[PDB]
Amino acid sequence: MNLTELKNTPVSELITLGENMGLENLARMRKQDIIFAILKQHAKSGEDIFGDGVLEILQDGFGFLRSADSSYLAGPDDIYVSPSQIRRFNLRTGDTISGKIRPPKEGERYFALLKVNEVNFDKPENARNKILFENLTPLHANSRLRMERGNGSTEDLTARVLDLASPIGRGQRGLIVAPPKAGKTMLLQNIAQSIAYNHPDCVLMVLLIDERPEEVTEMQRLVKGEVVASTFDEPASRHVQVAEMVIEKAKRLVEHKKDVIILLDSITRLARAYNTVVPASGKVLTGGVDANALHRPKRFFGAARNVEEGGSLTIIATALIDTGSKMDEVIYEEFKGTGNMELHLSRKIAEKRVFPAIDYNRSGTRKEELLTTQEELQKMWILRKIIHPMGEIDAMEFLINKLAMTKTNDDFFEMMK
Amino acid sequence: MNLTELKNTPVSELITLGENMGLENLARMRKQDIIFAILKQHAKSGEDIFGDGVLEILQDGFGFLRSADSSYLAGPDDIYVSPSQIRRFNLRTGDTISGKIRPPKEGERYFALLKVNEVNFDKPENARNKILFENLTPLHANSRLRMERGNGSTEDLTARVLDLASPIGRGQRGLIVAPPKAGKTMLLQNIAQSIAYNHPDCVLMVLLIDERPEEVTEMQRLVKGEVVASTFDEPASRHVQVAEMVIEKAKRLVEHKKDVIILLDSITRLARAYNTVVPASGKVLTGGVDANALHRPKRFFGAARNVEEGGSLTIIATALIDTGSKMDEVIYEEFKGTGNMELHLSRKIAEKRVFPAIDYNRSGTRKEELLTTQEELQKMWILRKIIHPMGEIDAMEFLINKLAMTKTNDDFFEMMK
Amino acid sequence: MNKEILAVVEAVSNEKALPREKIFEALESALATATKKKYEQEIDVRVQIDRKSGDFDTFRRWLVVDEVTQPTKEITLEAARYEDESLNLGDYVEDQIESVTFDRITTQTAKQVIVQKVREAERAMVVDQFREHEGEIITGVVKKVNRDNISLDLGNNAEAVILREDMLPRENFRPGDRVRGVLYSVRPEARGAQLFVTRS
Amino acid sequence: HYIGDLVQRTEVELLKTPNLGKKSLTEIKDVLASRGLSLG
Amino acid sequence: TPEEKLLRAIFGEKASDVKDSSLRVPNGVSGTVIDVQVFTRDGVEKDKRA
RNA sequence: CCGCACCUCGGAGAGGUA
Repeated sequence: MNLTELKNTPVSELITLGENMGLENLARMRKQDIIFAILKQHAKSGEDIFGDGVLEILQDGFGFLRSADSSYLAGPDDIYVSPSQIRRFNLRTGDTISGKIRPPKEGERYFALLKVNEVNFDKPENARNKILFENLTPLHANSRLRMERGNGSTEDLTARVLDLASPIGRGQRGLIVAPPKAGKTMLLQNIAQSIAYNHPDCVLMVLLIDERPEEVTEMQRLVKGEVVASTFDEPASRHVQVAEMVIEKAKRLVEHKKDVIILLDSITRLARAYNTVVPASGKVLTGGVDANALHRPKRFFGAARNVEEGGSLTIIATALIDTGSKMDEVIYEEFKGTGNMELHLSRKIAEKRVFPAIDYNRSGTRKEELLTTQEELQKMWILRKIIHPMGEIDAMEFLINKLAMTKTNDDFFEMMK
Repeated sequence: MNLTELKNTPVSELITLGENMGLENLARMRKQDIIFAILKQHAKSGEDIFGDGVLEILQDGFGFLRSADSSYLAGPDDIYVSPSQIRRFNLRTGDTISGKIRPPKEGERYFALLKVNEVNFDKPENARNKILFENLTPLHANSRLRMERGNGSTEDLTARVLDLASPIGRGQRGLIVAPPKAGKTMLLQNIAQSIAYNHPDCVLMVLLIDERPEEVTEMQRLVKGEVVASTFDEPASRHVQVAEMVIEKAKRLVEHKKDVIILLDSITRLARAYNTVVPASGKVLTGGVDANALHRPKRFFGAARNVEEGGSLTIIATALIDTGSKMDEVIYEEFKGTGNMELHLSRKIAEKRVFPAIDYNRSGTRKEELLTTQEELQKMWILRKIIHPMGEIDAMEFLINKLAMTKTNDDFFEMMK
Repeated sequence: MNKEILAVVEAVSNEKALPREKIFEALESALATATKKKYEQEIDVRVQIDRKSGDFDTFRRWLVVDEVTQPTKEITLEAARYEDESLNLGDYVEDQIESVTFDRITTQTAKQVIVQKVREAERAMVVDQFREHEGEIITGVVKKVNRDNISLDLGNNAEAVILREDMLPRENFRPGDRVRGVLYSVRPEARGAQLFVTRS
Repeated sequence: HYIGDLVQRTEVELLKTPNLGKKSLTEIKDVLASRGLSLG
Repeated sequence: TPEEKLLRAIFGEKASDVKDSSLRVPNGVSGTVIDVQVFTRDGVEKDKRA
């Protein structure tokens, strides 16, 4: 009787089960109260109760096992983790803990954890003895993540243009610079779909912080993966906590030799949240940015790196420019000198309804020879030297007319010769 | 029993030693705690422990011996230096202290210094009587540091072009002005390799500040020397502290008649860090720079000079221009009128994959007759008069075609006449 | 982090009353006095805090001396032997740090110390203004008659003292009498400097 | 083990050994401030 | 001085001339507390024990 | 705690005990 399985069932089936068990009227009771009552009734018979969740250690020492479907929102009905077990098993924030639980006794408000059975969806013996992420030797992007579908679909044109302009690999740290109303949503959805289709082994993560609830419920019902979000109706502390939980889970997965790909579309929103929640230091920089406000997002961005011992962490954030606020401009100018990949989008091309409106001239990738072969690099260099003299709109039209003739870029490369 | 020897050992051997000694489980423990427990168990027998590190005197009076492997960062295993020991030997920040140490006893948290054995890689008797760096008579560069190796490798072309454009000597103070994506990393690596090969007596120090971790791990595993780095994940205060530690160590080494060379590609980043960590004074100049923000980097830059009594302090830094931020432009315009050597690089030539893309016309060296002979100066003047009429790309192509004819510059100069 | 004292040292300061260092010195002296008055047979306890986020720690110190006088605050040279006897006589700072004891009632004497140091800073400002407008013979009223020293009064929160050696050997002063004297130097007396006046 | 053996020797003699720590010396000083033990 | 009360109102730190007037137990008498009652005037906010 | 935004410690009455 897992907690997640009981939380995923609809309210109707829960009310039906509660009426069959013979409890009080559950129609006017909350779903969480129904779950609590049915867990008490099931434990009264003598059966054991099991649960799971990601650990969220508080400042006082203890922590809880939050759920992913609620963006790790603080709730009164979760698995309490005593500091004793934390000191015993050396648990940290982000460790996925699964084990036996029990209903709280009189005077308690949370489910107590007795014994942990599975750590990070793996054996506890392999999770206790491990090399920390701070000790992993970083490296440049070595493996290639080919975003091209190859099925000849019209949606694959965006992935083809992306692979021709900025090849992305495992451990890449890129930036998607674009003005508002450029098409970042559809482009990010296409990137997520291509990652889920071509690279299913990669752990795709979408973190939409401080966005509209309609866009959140659209993203959750469109892509095949995990979508942890935090709308603007929640305070900035919620955003900070969600980002911390996500980066801790990503670090734990990378330590467990997993290829995590994080698509962030709120780096500017996260920086604003950090600048809002930071105490008044007394020194304000140009644009209303605090001195210690850019530390946390810059570290979150730099966390992405390629691991030689195993696994990789790829983070492709999306920047916001020309938003009318000088603070966002200062944030973009500061974060520009940090990454090594910029995917610019042109508003002039977007106004002509030419999607995708990708600035091919200003795009590029540093050390691209480590992700492409010699002949592929030579062909890309020749294509750039031929395209550069033409204008942005003309270059995009030429590229679309050339890619529309065939399905794969290999045929275009063979015909160019 | 040395601190650095036990610190350089891998985790496996330390865990094995701890398990053989019969202590608590060392698998779920940090390396520092393992070393601490091993040192405690070894001192309980009665043997002496030794350590080393550069001294960092705090404002309260006490000091700490920071380690080199941690890039001079505050760690739990730092060696506590009481103010009494500083008053006995008249110690200062930067003085390397290699001597007998003891583990922290009951109530203590840092290793204590019992007896100092070596000061600045020399006897304390020779260090107690020394001439300060401020007393050394400054002079122009006299000893020539020929970057050209003479072996004939294709990497030596950059050093040859640098020697033919702007010769560098002991204590030279120059700036490598280059826009982003100009090829500063490869040029700095080539300079470091040439210095290591031709002049192995010159202490090479590659100080990285606010750089990428991939570039850091690439630099560390490529050059043969000491590499002190501080990625952007650290705040500006840590950057300033690391820069101060490095410059104090360099000054204390130069005071012992040593040839120290610092390759810091962070002059603009260091200026930004100083402007960020400086308290607000209410007077902001053009570019968002405080009136006293540039004083510290100006003095750091001007500290480089040639010493006639012995030793030299060479600082070759790379600058950034056309970065889209007017602050960097103001910083470059202020730092241009301070030094006596400017190495400008062209982005137009760099886009054509023509290396080295060095602005030969704008380059030059003040008082270059003290590092080159009369005939060499005449040949350089003739080369300048021949190159000046041609365009930048044309001059680069001419120089490449001329250097491809021979292996060394001497044969080229002999055949030109 | 102790946000309570942080907000105070950040807000109340910067108004020429707290120079960001004398305020911290007064606060640590007040905490030391509170800890001294807390214990019964344990005197001479000090505390040093010179950081915003960094909290304060109470490290009770002993007086390094080769004698046994004041056995409650005296230590021997064998404790300094760990530092190879570098701790010369006359300087007393070394010991293990102990448990700190903070309380809201300790602010009573802390506020008194703070306002006393503010009055001392205002006295220093009056001294500076007097130096800015010095160069004339002044008159003052004596308050007390101590051994080899007297006092002067100019009611602008100012005060002055005259050394007895500089005065006439026959003339003895009494409170309420006006005294003519030109000041020439201010020696840094303990707990605030005082304007020294001389007649000879 | 007993306090009498430690009180038989002066605090200077106890401080002349590396077996004693900073916390132990502070506790001994706090115990001796009450004039109950460690009085030479 | 009316400036010190402004500082007392700026921070939550207590500062006043505190005199002890607590209810103590008379000499000789003893016992075990079996009941405690608290009566508060209208308008005044109640405390934790009340 | 004064203003957010980068060009060259008492009196009366009632009851009781010896």
